[PDB]
Amino acid sequence: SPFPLTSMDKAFITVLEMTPVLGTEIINYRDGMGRVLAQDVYAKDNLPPFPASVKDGYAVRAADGPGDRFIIGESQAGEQPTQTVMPGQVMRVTTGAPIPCGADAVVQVEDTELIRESDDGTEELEVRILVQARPGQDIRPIGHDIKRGECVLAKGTHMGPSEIGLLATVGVTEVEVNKFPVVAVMSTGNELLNPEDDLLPGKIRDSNRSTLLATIQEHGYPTINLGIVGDNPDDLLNALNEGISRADVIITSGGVSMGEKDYLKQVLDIDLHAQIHFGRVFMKPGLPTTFATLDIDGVRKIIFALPGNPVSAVVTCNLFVVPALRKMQGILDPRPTIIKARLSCDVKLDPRPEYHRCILTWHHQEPLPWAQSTSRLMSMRSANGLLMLPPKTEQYVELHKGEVVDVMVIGRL
Amino acid sequence: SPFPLTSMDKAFITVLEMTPVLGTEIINYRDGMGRVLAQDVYAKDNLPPFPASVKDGYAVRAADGPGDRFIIGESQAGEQPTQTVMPGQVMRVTTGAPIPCGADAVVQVEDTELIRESDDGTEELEVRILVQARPGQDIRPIGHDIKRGECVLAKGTHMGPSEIGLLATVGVTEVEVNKFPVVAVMSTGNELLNPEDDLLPGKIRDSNRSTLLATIQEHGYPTINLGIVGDNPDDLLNALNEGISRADVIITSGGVSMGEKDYLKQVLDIDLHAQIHFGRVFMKPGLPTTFATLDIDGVRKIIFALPGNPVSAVVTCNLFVVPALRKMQGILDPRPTIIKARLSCDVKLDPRPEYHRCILTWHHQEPLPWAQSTSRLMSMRSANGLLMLPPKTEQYVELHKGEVVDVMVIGRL
Ligand SMILES: Nc1ncnc2c1ncn2[C@@H]1O[C@H](COP(=O)(O)OP(=O)(O)O)[C@@H](O)[C@H]1O
Ligand SMILES: Nc1ncnc2c1ncn2[C@@H]1O[C@H](COP(=O)(O)OP(=O)(O)O)[C@@H](O)[C@H]1O
Ligand SMILES: [Ca+2]
Ligand SMILES: [Ca+2]
Ligand SMILES: [Mg+2]
Ligand SMILES: [Mg+2]
Ligand SMILES: [W+6]
Ligand SMILES: [W+6]
Ligand SMILES: [W+6]
Ligand SMILES: [W+6]
Ligand SMILES: [W+6]
Ligand SMILES: [W+6]
Ligand SMILES: [W+6]
Ligand SMILES: [W+6]
Ligand SMILES: [W+6]
Ligand SMILES: [W+6]
Ligand SMILES: [W+6]
Ligand SMILES: [W+6]
Ligand SMILES: [W+6]
Ligand SMILES: [W+6]
Ligand SMILES: [W+6]
Ligand SMILES: [W+6]
Repeated sequence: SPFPLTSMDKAFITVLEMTPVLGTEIINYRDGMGRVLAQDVYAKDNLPPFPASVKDGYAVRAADGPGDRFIIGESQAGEQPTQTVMPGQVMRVTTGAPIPCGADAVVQVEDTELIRESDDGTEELEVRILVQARPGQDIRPIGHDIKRGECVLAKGTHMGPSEIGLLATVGVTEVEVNKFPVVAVMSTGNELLNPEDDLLPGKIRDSNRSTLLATIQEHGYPTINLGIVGDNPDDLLNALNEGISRADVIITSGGVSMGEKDYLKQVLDIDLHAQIHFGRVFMKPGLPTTFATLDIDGVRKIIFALPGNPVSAVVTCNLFVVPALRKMQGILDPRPTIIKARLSCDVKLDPRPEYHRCILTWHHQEPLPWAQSTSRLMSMRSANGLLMLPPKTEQYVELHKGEVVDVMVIGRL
Repeated sequence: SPFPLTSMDKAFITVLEMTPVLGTEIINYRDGMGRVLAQDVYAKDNLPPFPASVKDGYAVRAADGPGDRFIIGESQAGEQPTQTVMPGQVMRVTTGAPIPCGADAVVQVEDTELIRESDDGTEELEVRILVQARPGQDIRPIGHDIKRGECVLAKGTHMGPSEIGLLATVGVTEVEVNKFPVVAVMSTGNELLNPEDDLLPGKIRDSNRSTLLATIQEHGYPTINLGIVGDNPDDLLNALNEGISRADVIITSGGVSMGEKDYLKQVLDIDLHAQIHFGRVFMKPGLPTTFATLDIDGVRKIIFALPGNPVSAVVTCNLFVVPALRKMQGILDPRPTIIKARLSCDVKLDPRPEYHRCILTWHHQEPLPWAQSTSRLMSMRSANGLLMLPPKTEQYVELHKGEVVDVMVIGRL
C-alpha cells in the first residue's frame, strides 16, 4: 500500500540498526587505509631497541664533567659499537646511533669545541666538553617510545597514514580488519540511455548511475555497475538477483513513487521476498526513499531504492547509504560529521526537513564557515556539504543570512 | 654551508611559486574524480529535450477548465506520443514522460477523481479534473534545465561526483584534464630495515616510507616506492636519478641535518645540480626541511628532502608536499583548508611556529570544534588536523584550554 511517512530520525536509526557489520579478513598493512582493525596489535620489540642518541655530538661519562677528551671512535647509525668509553674519553655519535658501553650521556656538538683533527681533516681526535651533562641527557633509553609487549593499536581503530606507519614500525605487516562492502548500482527507466549514446526521441541520458558510483568510490568502496534496467518487473527481478549474487549492497534509483510503471517496491516484496523497512520518508527532497533487507542463509543483503530525480538520488545517497557503508566496514560510530555554519542567504522553511548541497568556506579570521547553497569562482569547487534545514513552525518560517545551521560534511573540506 | 633559516611563510610561498602545473591529457569521465578540467564543457542537447511532465497525472488543455474528460491514451516515459489531445480529452502522463501535442498543462493525479476504468481495471477511461490548471503547470519546457550550447562546466573546475554526473547528462564522456603527479618516495639511512624484517643489532624499521606513501595515496596520486638507500653519496645519486626518470616529484626523508653522514644537500647541489631553494625552515618540528627543483630539458622536477624524524616527516609532508601536489594537478588555489578550533588543553609557545597532529571534534550544539592533540575512544580515530600554534612573544607565552587556534585539515573530518 502507500507506505507510512517515516520521520527522518526514525529512518536514519532504522538504517543503522538493521545494517550488518561485515566479517573480517587478513590484509597487508600497506592496504590498510580506511580499514578498521579487528584485532589488537602488539609490539614485539622495544623502540628504540638500543639506547639511541637524540643529537649529533659525543657520548660521554657525565661523571667526567667538562674538559678535554680523547675521541676514541665513532658510533654510526646502523652499527653496534664495540669499544667501551673510559674516563677521559668520548665517542662521536650521530642522531639515531647507539650509545656505546661506558657512556651515560650525550653532549651535543654545539656545547663542544674541537681541539685536534687528523691532517686530512676527516677524523676528529680531541674535543673540549663545555658543559656538565645531566645523567642520561640526549639519550632515548631502550623502550622509551614503545615497549616490547605494549598494545600499540586497539581493535576498532580506523586507520590512516600514521597507523600504517606504526604497523611498519612494529613490524606487523599483516592485520585482521573488517571487509569493505561491495556496492552494486543500477538505474531504472525506459527513458534512459547510456552517457555514451546520442539522444533518441523521448529519451534522456542516465546520470544517477555515474553520480552514485562516484560517490561510493570517493569513500573507497569497490563497486559493481549493473547498468540500466527497464520498467518491467521480470527485468528488475533478474537485475536484483544479479546484484544480490555479486554484492553486499544494492543501490537502485527510480521507480519508487506510486506511478503506474513504478514496480520496485512490488518486486522487492512479492518477488524478491525482501523486508521493506520504510518506503516513504518525510524529507525534502527524497520522499519515496525505500530501504529493505534480505536474509539469505546467514547473510543480510541491504537494498536502497532511491528516488529517480537526480538531486534526490545524490542527497539520499549521502544521508542514508554512506553511513550504512561505514557501519558495514566496521566503523564503530558511523555517523557523518555535522558542523555549524552560517547561511549565506535567506531561506524559507518547509514542513519537511530540507537538505541541499552547499559549499563551506572559511572567511579570514571569522570562527564559523559560511554555507553557500549550490560568484564565478565558486563554480570551480565541488559541493562539500549538505545543508540540513529544520522543519518550519508557526514561530520559525524562514531563516536569515548569517543564522547558524547544521551542515553535514560530504567532501574533503 | 649551513643554510639560512627561512620563515614558514616564505618557505610555503616559495614551494607554490616554484612548483609547475602539469600538462593535460584526455580521460574518460568516469575517471574524473579529483581531476581539474582543462577545457570548458558545453551541452550539445537541451535538458529536457522534450517538454516533460513533473508529475504523475494528466496532460490537459488548460482552456478546457475543470470537468469530465475522456482519457485517450497514456504517454509513457521513453516514448514520443503519437496522439494529439483535443478539447474534452486528456492523456495520462508519468513523471519524466513527454507532453503530447495539443496539451499545455499537467494536472497531478491528486487533483482528479477517476470516473471509469476498464472491466479488468487496468485501463483508465474517464476522469474528472477538479482544478483550473495554470498555463504550463507541472511541465518542464524543452531546455528548462540545460540549453543546447550552454557552458555547463568551466575550465578550472575541480571535479566531484556531481560534476561526473553532469558530464554523463550532457554526454561528454571524454574530457581534457590536468595530469596527476607521480610521486616517488625514498628513505635514507644505514640503520633502516624493511617493515618485513626482524630486527638486527643497531637497526630499526623504516616507517617514513609507509607513512609518506599512504599520505600521498590518500590524496589520490600515483606513487613509486624507491626503497631504502644507505648513507652513501653514490647510492643517493643513483636513487635520485631513478626517481627523476620515473616520477614528477621525489620525496626523501633523513640525512638533511648537518651531521657527518648526512649527504643529501651535497648530493642535490654538487652531483645532481639541482637548485636548493631552502635548506632550513624556522618551524617546530621540521627545521632541516629542504626544497629543490631540477630543470631538465623543458621539464621541472620537484624534490622534497624531509627530516628523518618520523613525526617531522609526516608534518612537513602535509604542510609543504600536499599543496605542491595540488598545484601540480591543476587546482587553482592549492592552499589547505584552515579552520578555527578550541584548544582542549594548555600549551606553551615556542619561539618557532609549532605544528602538531590533532583530532577535531564537534560537541553537541557548540559552534566551534575542539582540537585534541594526539579518553580511550579517541584512539579509535586517526588525526584529521594539524594544530598551527603561533610563535611566542613577551606578551603571549602560553595558550589556554578553550582559546581559539588555527587547524589545518589533513583528513576526512
Ligand atoms: N538515472 C537517471 N538519470 C537522470 N534522470 C533520471 C534517472 N532516473 C530517473 N530519472 C528522472 O527522474 C525523474 C523521476 O523519475 P522516477 O522514476 O519517477 O523517480 P521515482 O518514481 O523513484 O520518484 C524523471 O524525470 C526521470 O526521467
Ligand atoms: N625512515 C625512517 N623511519 C623511522 N625512523 C627514521 C627514518 N629515517 C630516519 N629515522 C630516524 O629519525 C632520526 C633522525 O634521522 P636523521 O637521518 O638524522 O634525520 P635528519 O638528518 O634529516 O634530521 C634518527 O633517529 C633516525 O633513526
Ligand atoms: Ca521512472
Ligand atoms: Ca640518518
Ligand atoms: Mg515515478
Ligand atoms: Mg641526521
Ligand atoms: W629534539
Ligand atoms: W633533530
Ligand atoms: W522535491
Ligand atoms: W519530493
Ligand atoms: W520532486
Ligand atoms: W516534490
Ligand atoms: W518541490
Ligand atoms: W513530493
Ligand atoms: W517536485
Ligand atoms: W517527484
Ligand atoms: W623538535
Ligand atoms: W627540530
Ligand atoms: W628534533
Ligand atoms: W629539536
Ligand atoms: W624538542
Ligand atoms: W631543532
